[PDB]
Amino acid sequence: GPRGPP
Amino acid sequence: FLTAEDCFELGKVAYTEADYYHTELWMEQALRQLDEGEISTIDKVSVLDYLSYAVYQQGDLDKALLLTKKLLELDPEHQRANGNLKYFEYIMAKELEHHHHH
Ligand SMILES: [Mg+2]
Repeated sequence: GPRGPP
Repeated sequence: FLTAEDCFELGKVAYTEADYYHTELWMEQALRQLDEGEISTIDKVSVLDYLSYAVYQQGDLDKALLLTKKLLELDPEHQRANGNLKYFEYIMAKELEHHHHH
């Protein structure tokens, strides 16, 4: 999965 | 007229509410102003970080990969963007594997 700014 | 920094702050508000369309509107506005050479303390890499995720959430995978590539040109060591690139490359390799077998 892609991870964005948390 | 709002500063790039204002637009970026607003896009972070949109993002924290999972309003990924408005995240795109604000972040793209911020990016446009920086590209015309506005003096600002925000950096393009962080703008692109939010923007790439927002565009992914909208289902626009081609555009998300493009933005991820733009981010990595500016910061080749970005850990998450590198992660995201590997993911997009995997999905694309599968699709191409499919077309070659069919
Ligand atoms: Mg859109």
